[PDB]
Amino acid sequence: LALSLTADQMVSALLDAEPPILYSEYDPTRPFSEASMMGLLTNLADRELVHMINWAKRVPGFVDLTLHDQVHLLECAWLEILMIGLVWRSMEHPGKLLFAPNLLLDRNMVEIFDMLLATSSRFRMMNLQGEEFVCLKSIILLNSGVYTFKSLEEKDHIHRVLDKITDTLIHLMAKAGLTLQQQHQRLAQLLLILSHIRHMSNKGMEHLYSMKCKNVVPLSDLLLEMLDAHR
Amino acid sequence: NSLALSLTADQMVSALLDAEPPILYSEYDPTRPFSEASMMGLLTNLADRELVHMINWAKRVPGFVDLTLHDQVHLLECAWLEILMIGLVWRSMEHPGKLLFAPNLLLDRNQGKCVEGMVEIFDMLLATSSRFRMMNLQGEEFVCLKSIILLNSGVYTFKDHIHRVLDKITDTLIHLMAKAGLTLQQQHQRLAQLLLILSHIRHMSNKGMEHLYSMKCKNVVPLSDLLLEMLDAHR
Amino acid sequence: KILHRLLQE
Amino acid sequence: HKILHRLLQE
Ligand SMILES: COc1ccc(-c2coc3cc(O)cc(O)c3c2=O)cc1
Ligand SMILES: COc1ccc(-c2coc3cc(O)cc(O)c3c2=O)cc1
Repeated sequence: LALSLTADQMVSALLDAEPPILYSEYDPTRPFSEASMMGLLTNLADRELVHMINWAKRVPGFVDLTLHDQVHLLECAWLEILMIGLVWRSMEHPGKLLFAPNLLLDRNMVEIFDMLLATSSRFRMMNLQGEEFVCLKSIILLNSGVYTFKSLEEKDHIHRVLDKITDTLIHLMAKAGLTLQQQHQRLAQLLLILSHIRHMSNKGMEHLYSMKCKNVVPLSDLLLEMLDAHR
Repeated sequence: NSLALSLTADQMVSALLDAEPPILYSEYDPTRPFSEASMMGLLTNLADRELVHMINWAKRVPGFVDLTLHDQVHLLECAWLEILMIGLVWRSMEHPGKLLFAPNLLLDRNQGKCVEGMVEIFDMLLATSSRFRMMNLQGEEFVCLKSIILLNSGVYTFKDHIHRVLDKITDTLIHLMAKAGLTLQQQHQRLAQLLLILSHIRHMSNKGMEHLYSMKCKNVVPLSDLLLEMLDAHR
Repeated sequence: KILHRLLQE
Repeated sequence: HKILHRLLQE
């Protein structure tokens, strides 16, 4: 069913499936330590995960996969998806990360923040479009665990869907009036960012793991299980 | 103002083909390595020698020497293991199920078991190699991707220059696929497939870097100071 | 596995 | 005084 969508139907499906922006429990009148502040991020990420799981079901082609493969894709991609959502909604807040509408933070854990800030700056100087963003996010879901799985039929369906979304990105860029050279260049610029997002995710998963070991920042049962998937 | 941007596509391809480093050999012992120490001994010796060639390859990538020495250092520090890995995957392409670390060092996943964590990186490497084989990746395409890794992987931990050169290399990749007769749709689909693999190569480098730092703390093998400094840059 | 069953319903 | 610094200067 996914393979027969047109470009504009793909974008609509993806736009319609967008999850909500949740609030944090941040209270400016309450003092926070680095501990409890990090607890605000992990508490928020846990609640976003529930919405991400139900958003993933609405990504064209996702539920055509075995439950085992859906599990694997989300385990591999969850933090990348949280991060790209973060940098998207931080775009118009230069120098800050809008984790929630009530939680807008500056660099003032530090290294990851600077990377997220650099990525959102990159999105801003590219004038990343909302239609392009939902395409990238779906690409990460389908792409990030595909080479870590006949589970060979499954991989092939994923490749066809990913090609479909490439077609969709190009269609968007042609509609925006880009020359063909510009379409290819922007397509490459957008996909190279996914390498930086994968990098940020790996780094954060390592800091998440040590946070678990220190046992000072609370981590939900779902977050620990996602974390264990990365060993 | 960079000479890289004034190159034609065929000139960019020729600069990159001619910059290619050689395929180095491992030490010529006829024991299939089957311990952590012998495996890690041969691989870190190999990486150390490849790193010296990589450094002189990078200076021949058009646009690289137009950067300051500090930006050159940062890009190489960020990218070196990705670059080692995509080279490995490329020369392993014609050897399904095997990893050609060197013409006289062909390993399979069964040997990845002897080092803690390497069977997972071995499995990933093999899967990337197989994907490259199934796409019929060409050598001209391979050199463009390796240069993309060099300029891209540290670019956002910094600007316009690197991005213009990255655009130049995209032009060159498309040029190669049009010269090979691909339709417009096949061109942009293929460009996307290749670049998405760079996400996996980054993932493998991040995982390998962890296990390399782990092995460094286990003091299993003396690491060269050069290899130590390249690893420490990620810590 | 929490993720497995959240995906199921 | 990184070695990479030296080697990049040849
Ligand atoms: C300690 O390192 C870390 C580990 C995890 C995070 C992290 C926690 O919740 C998030 C929620 C989002 O919506 C978007 C995000 O990007 C994050 C994070 O990045 C942030 C820093
Ligand atoms: C213990 O962790 C690790 C992780 C990676 C390596 C390793 C070292 O030398 C290499 C040389 C290559 O040409 C290609 C490569 O891919 C590697 C590695 O991957 C060695 C030990």
